[PDB]
Amino acid sequence: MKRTFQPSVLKRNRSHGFRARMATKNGRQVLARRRAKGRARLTVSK
Amino acid sequence: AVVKCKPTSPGRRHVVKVVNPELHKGKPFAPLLEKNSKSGGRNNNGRITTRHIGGGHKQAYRIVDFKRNKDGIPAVVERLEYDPNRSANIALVLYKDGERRYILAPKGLKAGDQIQSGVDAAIKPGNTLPMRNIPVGSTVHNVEMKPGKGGQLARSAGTYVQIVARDGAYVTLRLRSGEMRKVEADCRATLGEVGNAEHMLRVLGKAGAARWRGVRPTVRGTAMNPVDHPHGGGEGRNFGKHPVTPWGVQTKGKKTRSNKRTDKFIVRRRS
RNA sequence: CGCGGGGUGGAGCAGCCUGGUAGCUCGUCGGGCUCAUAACCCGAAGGUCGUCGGUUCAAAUCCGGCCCCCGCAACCA
RNA sequence: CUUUAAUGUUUGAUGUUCUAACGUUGACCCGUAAUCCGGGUUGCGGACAGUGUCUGGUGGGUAGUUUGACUGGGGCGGUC
RNA sequence: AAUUCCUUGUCGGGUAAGUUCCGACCUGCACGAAUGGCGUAAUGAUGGCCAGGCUGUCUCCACCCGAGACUCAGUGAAAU
RNA sequence: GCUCGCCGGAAGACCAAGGGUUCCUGUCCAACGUUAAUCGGGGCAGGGUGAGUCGACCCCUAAGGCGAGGCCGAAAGGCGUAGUCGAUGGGAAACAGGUUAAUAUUCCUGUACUUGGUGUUACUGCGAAGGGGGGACGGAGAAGGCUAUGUUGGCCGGGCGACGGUUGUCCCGGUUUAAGCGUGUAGGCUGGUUUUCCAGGCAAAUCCGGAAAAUCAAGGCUGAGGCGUGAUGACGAGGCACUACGGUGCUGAAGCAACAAAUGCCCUGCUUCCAGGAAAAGCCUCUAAGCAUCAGGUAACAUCAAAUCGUACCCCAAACCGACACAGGUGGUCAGGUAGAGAAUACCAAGGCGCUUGAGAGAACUCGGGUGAAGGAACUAGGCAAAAUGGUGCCGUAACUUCGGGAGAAGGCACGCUGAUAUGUAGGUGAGGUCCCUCGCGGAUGGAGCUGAAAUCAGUCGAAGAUACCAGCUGGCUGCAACUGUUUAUUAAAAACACAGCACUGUGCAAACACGAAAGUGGACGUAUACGGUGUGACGCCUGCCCGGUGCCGGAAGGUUAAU
RNA sequence: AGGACCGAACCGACUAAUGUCGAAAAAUUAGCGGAUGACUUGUGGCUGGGGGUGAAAGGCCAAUCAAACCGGGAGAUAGCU
RNA sequence: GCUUGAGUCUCGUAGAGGGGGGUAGAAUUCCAGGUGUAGCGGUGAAAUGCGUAGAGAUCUGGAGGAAUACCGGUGGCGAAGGCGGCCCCCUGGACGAAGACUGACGCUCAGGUGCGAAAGCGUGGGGAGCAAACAGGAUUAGAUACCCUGGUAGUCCACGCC
Repeated sequence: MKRTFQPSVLKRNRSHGFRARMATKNGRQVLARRRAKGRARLTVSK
Repeated sequence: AVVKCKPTSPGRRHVVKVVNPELHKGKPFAPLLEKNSKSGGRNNNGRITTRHIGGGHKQAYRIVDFKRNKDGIPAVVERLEYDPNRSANIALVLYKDGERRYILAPKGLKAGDQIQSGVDAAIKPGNTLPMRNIPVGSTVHNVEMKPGKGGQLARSAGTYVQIVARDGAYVTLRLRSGEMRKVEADCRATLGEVGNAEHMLRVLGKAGAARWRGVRPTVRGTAMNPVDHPHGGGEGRNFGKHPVTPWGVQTKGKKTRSNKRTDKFIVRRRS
């Protein structure tokens, strides 16, 4: 069958990357939330 | 001419193609082009603002002139081209001074005749001259609204406008739909009936004939689900309701003339 | 089992709804007109307003019983 | 009191004209090599149109809810 | 009749035998002319019926060849 | 290691995507592998990724994102100009051979090419966010010329052979060579050059476009392959030579011709048809504001620079995605021999594998199949499943029809091998020789060699010659839908939806309608032969009566009627 | 020329059996339909929860759809178990 | 061979002959405005219909499509059907005149081809009046007829068919 995951680093970083969430206000508090919980993997990054 | 192809496949058995022999069978002028990509009827918010739009062939745009701001300069036509961004034929006419400009190809015009643009011109097919200098009652097209906009009246195949009155600063026309309206008399209006007049005889034949021209298949309202269309439902084709548009207003008779900043100029509605 | 409407000269409908006065077409009897029939023209008779009781000056009328008729009733697993 | 006539005065409903509000997804110039836009000339409309506030109508396009119970199961009929 | 309740309606044809099917009679519970009516060449992984051909589908299964099932040695679940 | 078997348009060999050392070596077996395990994609340790020419970065754009000001919006924030980002696109330049346990168009050898900087010499006018050309393009179809590659032969090397023959028309192996430079062909496109003038290209212009004259008829642009050169170099079968017995050192013959032939190249061609087929930069060129003993540009030569990153391995899978070492899914390129129309298929070459539980037994029963007496749908909801039909050429072929079909209708005949016609034909290709010449990759002519259908006749073999794999079941009546197509991914693929066609109705452009508090957009840079809604659904013959109820349109006199 | 015919790659999923704690949370095997077109496919984007998309099934929107998921209202409420 | 058959050439005549393209005037209808007011229209009579929201009547302006009053005549032309306001372009036949020339080149004609009122049909326009079907009002025993008020196709144009 066709499993729901066709990885693509650029596509993964174009709309889920660091700057993409650092792009606007709402995404900014996403990191405010994850920084509050303190995830080592702050965002899906390199 | 007006020909029908012989039947090979059920779809070719109803194909009437409009073959014009005098069409330019080569590639067109370069400097007068620009990419005219489509967006499938979607806007800034990308939603389908207008239905039945999407797909189709990838084609380019030719900046065809309507304005005709060139004055008192003779110009000889050179090539007849059927443009993919119209319904009527355009003609490559070279303005003697050194520039080629695309204009709508009229009925009485051979790609090799000399047209002249200006008020000094007589009454011959293809010339741009004011209506006040024209014996009212003639047959013209590409009539302007603003004295310098270009012409937004009768710009399709086999189309024209009958000139009714010329009372002073106003020129009352009888549009193609029959709408009697006055316009500023100093405007420009080109003579002659628009060519490519056998366009209405063009039957498409197969389903694809309308598909590659962009028009998407229309899904009827009785086909929809009660949640989708205001109609929908009906177990076994039960309509029983007054026909409406997918958003409320009762169609098949509901005039939408709500302008008022320009309602005044009309003399007769289409009645 | 129920609900709604009607019951008016030989045929069928008005009038009822909103109480004092009962009409129309065909038909019946008959004449004339035609040689004859029908048709036509014209006049008259013909209605206990299904039935009984109640109420008010007067009951076809307003109401309550009995009888007759038309439609729907003989489902959902 | 009624019918009525000239005038003063007081507001209103229409018709036409005008230009200054306003509109201008008309032309041209400049900012500016920039189809956005702003300003400047000019033309075409014109106290319209359009927008705010109040208001009548319409309105399942949209939203919140109601849609009884008894019943020899429920529904139907009936009843309270 | 994708519609006909009554009904397997009536008659004819197909079969030795036809609640299906084909052609007709109209008694249309309750077809009907763009929620289109009636025909229709071509087309169809479409519904129904029939014939030829061909065969294990069946009368009635019989044998054989491989993979499991059975035994042995190693590993070793599961619903409950 | 020797046999056996499997794929062989793949289960082979290289990449992108994506993973992340799974690559190579040594060592170890508790834990991982559905078994054992000295084995391994498992543990520990060490090693490996070398670039001016590959890709990216870079230059420049597309869909689209963001967006100085600006418009707008309770706020957040939304759209959008100038700009700036963003490939799946375009834009400079390298190939062959050898080598490692693992990498190499990157290292080495040999032989080339590209873009800039600086300096020198000799000439010469150069110069933009501006203009022009170019870049720059569609589907399909047919033809010609070649190549990749393959076959045969010649030649060279070796053998002449464990059971009959085999020095001969015998057998086997090899017979390979790029980028670049020069030549500029087969073929395609286009008439050149000179003079003058010009409301044209937001300004200018010698560049382009246009209008008249002149002279001559070719010039120019482009272009696969061949041929020389690259290269008396490399590689090269097989010997010669030492073994840690894995492999290394050395040497080295032939290295051509002919035929057939790609979906590859010429071709970003040519013909034709319609649904009418990116943008910008690099590049070439003209001038503006200007700068001229300059600065710069052109040409030759010398020298220098080409930085940063990726480079291992897997890449139709035990390394990606699916929880797994999962019978599933994953884009592109290369792609031989024989038979065959073919990339189908069958058997093989190259190369890679036997699927990480096996050994016995041969019951019932279950699954995948083979065969079957007589009958042949009697089975069953139903011919479901099986069986059968199945290829080429030729003969022949109905009702009906929109005159295209129906149709490969149905139904039949010949199919192998050998010789002959003919020491292998028609056809295809084509050297030498000869002649000519505006002498070159030339034109006629000439015919060796090579290759090679099909048809007729005769003979013979078997039961059967499309002998395998492969490969339609057919006809008749009829309902519905026109047809191709689409849909309930994961129980419904149809009569449902769509469909071209038709009709009604709304719409005069700042159009209706729609998304959006607004601005702004789509519609459409379209404008009534146009765009939107609805209904039906080819074509043919037609589409009757009803305006009472509801909705809608028009008309407003009167009654009534909110705020004020 | 053909929404042309036959038929591989490719895409789809009509029938039958196997399978159903499977090899697989819809596949395999043997036959099938389309296969120059309304075709298929890679890469990169845009449209989003009462909204998007829809050759219209109330299908699809990350194994979840007559209104996705995640967190917060919220220990919602439950005459019921 | 010849010419009385037939055909051709020179100069003229009349004509709704045909096709294509312009144009004019009267009338009818509609629309807009001004004046003005209870009928208008219709028939054997009446009614439907139109009208006090102001018709009809009347004046002015504008837009239309179709047919061409008088001239018009048992007049003309053409094979027949058929064809008439005027003007232009292209064009067919017939007839008269005085001669020449070719020298039987002729008559008809199954099959075949072409043309062919109206009605009807297909495609795309147009659409005043008129008017199948149809509706209503009357007549009538019945009237899906005759009469009257409205009225779709069609009638008109370009290309084909019958």
